Amino acid sequence: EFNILLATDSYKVTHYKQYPPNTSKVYSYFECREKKYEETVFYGLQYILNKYLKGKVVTKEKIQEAKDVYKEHFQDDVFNEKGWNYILEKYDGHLPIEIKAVPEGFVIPRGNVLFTVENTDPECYWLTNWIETILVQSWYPITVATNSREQKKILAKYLLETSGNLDGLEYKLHDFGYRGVSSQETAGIGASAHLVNFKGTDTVAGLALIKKYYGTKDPVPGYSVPAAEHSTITAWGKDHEKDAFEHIVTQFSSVPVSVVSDSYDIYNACEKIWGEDLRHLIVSRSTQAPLIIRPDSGNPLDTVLKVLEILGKKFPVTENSKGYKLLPPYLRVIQGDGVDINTLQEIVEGMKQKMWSIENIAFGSGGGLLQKLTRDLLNCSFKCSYVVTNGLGINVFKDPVADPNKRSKKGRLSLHRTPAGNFVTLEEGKGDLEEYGQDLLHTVFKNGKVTKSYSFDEIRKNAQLN
Amino acid sequence: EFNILLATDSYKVTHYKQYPPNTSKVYSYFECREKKYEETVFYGLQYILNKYLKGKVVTKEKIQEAKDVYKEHFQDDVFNEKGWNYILEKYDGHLPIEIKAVPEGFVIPRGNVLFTVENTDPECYWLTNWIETILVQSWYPITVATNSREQKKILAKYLLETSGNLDGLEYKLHDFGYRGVSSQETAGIGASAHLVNFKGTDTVAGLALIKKYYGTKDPVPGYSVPAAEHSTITAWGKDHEKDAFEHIVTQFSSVPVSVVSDSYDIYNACEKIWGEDLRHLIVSRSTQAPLIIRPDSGNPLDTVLKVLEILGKKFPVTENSKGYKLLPPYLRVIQGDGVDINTLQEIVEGMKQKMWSIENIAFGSGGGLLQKLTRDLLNCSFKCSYVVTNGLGINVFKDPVADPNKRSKKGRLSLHRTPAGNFVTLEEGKGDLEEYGQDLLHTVFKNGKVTKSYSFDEIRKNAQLN
Ligand SMILES: O=P(O)(O)OC[C@H]1O[C@H](OP(=O)(O)OP(=O)(O)O)[C@H](O)[C@@H]1O
Ligand SMILES: O=P(O)(O)OC[C@H]1O[C@H](OP(=O)(O)OP(=O)(O)O)[C@H](O)[C@@H]1O
Repeated sequence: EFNILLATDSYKVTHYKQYPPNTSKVYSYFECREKKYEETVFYGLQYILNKYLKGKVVTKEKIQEAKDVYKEHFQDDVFNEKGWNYILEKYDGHLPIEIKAVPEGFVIPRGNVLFTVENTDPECYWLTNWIETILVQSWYPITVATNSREQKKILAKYLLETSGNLDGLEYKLHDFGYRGVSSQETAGIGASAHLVNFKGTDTVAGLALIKKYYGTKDPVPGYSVPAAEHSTITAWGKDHEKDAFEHIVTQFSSVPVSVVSDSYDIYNACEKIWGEDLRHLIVSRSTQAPLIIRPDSGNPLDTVLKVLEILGKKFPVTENSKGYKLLPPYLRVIQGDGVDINTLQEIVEGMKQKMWSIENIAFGSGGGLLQKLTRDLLNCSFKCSYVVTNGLGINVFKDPVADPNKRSKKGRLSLHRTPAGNFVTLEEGKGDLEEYGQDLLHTVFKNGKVTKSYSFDEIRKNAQLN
Repeated sequence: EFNILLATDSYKVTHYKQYPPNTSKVYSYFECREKKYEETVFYGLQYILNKYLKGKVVTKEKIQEAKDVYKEHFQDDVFNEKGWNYILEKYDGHLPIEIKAVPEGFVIPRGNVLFTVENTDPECYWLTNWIETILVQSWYPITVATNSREQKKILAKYLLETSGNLDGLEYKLHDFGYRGVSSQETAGIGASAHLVNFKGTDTVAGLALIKKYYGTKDPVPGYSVPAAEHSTITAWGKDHEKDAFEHIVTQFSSVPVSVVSDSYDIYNACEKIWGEDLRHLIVSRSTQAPLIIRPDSGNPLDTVLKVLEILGKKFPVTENSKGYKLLPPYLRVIQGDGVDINTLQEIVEGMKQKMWSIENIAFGSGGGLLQKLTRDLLNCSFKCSYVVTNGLGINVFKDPVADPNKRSKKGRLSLHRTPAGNFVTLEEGKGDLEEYGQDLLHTVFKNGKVTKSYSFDEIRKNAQLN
């Protein structure tokens, strides 16, 4: 069972002895500090609130467990047993904390407050930053959701330019990241963050998380199709790639099927096997059930172009109203190797220059989508901005001399729409002047209860492209 | 409840209809493919076997749950209900799988078999590659352990050169990665992997994982010390940094204490506050209770060197037996900002050139230690190498034309010691010839049971530096 007393950075166990005496309030905030990612999707907090923070999170046994561990960990009894016991006795183990957050799915420019944390009981001044560690981990679903949306922007731009519409955009970037992430829990979190923007996923874990923590009107938030891997092709033996190909497309004749084609020779597979030997099984396919040829090696741009070049000469290629080449509806290509935001841009641009419609191509991304991201990409940061000491509120901040970018905000914070319809974070409690509209930060957690939640449908709506 | 039927890549649900008819055996292996990072620490499989793979992992409820999810996920009844029911009825939900692996903590050159997977029942040919996704996630603890060890190699080289010994090496790289990782589960896995090489950690989750899945003779595998953060300094107010400093060091006067000193001006804090105003509280401290000054901004190397020069002028610096400058034992520095394998090397080399002993410095790493790593850093891959179809064993492999590095191994595999005492992976069942010694892989999993285990003490011993 999870223990919140053991879910913090070790040194935070010693911080209750470090704050100024007579401190009754610690007030902190999360932002993606200003530095290619000018706006961020806020997503993932509701998961953390429900799974880890809500209800009775302190028990008699959990306090003793923590006390025993930290005694050995520090070689000293520094642990605040008395502080945690107070929470157990007075609030039945419910956290006297208030969390206010911008609605999930909201797209917010960098350098704005996204959520705030404060203690609601003066005895628990130390608790605000105790939970920094668990809350800051929201950086990940935020960053995955943001990076995924930015890739959608690129896909949208090129799809619209090369085809004149956005049909099937929500299926142009497929999550292949399950094996390439660091854990089962990460897989589910990351997969769900991608599903804010897209509907194609192989990371099943993401579906259960959305169902449990967010909810959607549809039975499932994400979908997939039958697909081959190298084991299902190579198990037939090198001399029998054609038989493997034939068997798989015949098995999945009435649904879309993706078939990895680079086991031995991708260019041979497209020209000779797909383009000649088994052509008759491809041209007879439905528009609802295309063959999706999947290269999986070589230079991503060069390989996609060569594959399209080969297929264009073996199958009846048309030219759409924008003047771009289009494969027949029963045949498509998915690039699922070496795909990240940079190579995605590189491929669609190379395709456009060679006059190929983005209709022809879909993308798959694993590590690039769910793993090759850090807390530093969006400068995700949690800092104390306000304390009450001796009954007086003081605006607090860091401002390192050698890095002005690390300067933090002062005082009590609020988020507002500007008259031109942008966003502004007001500092030093200036939001109380009512010069702007309503504070966009809403109480989502208070004293052990989740007070406002959003469905996954609402989140998708909020995170739409312009 | 974790459901193994929902813990695979979506397309693997469709693979039982893709293998050649009358396939009785699927045999696959894991390696870190060849072409820094020339050898890998094998760590983390035991965790996966115990948490996810062992015992009764199939129930009737879990089969129905998966059936209903995949029905909506594929918009089709492609899920292998009968295959999974067979396992439940015949084996009481235990996986008919055998896994052979190198001992954990073992240091193996790239391009060698690390573990193999095969089905023990002909009916369950499809199960071998079903569990690929779960098992491939071992890339992460392997990569953390390996990258951590490579950093220890760098630290050892410079500590030995500047001081003449390796005292306290195991405390020179501290885990700060809790908030910087993608999930709670990743935090535990990654922290445990770092603890294979070092003993300092702030990521508490790592302790419980080790004690549950590996075990150590000591009460805890990892330790920490009291330390300040920006909130516990800045809360005092801009004009009261000295008061913050004084309070914290006097509260923790008998243990080591780390104090972040860059809230407003790092060079002012070192020269005027530590070096003048509070010098009397530093020079009185025990050798077992040093002040550890923590810069946290600016250029990592330039800041460390400037901090050291400042302290050198305010404090009684000595010269060690190797001719390098050494701060008094009550005074140390920790650089915990922007630390990864590359910048660690830069700092210790830069220190050496300015004649500063590595005794003076410790490092902390967060994202660089536990997050900024991917599956392709060590080329971690899981591939089928051998199948039995129509009673005949067939050597299986991929060899893509445009990437010869992606070529996989053929047939039944075994790991051996060479006459010169190195490692060799023999292919095509050639290990049966016994021209080398016995196969060095052990059966670690068979038919739902963990059959071989290693304590965390064994692993640490296996993974030590030469
Ligand atoms: O973007 P990524 O994180 O790489 O994930 C996508 C890739 O992962 C799989 O490769 P596989 O597991 O066979 O690894 P390998 O290609 O390195 O052998 C799959 O064949 C995709 O090409
Ligand atoms: O190696 P990393 O992943 O950066 O983690 C380590 C850093 O994290 C903490 O800063 P904080 O959480 O305040 O982040 P910030 O300095 O970017 O605000 C700490 O002060 C370290 O500098």
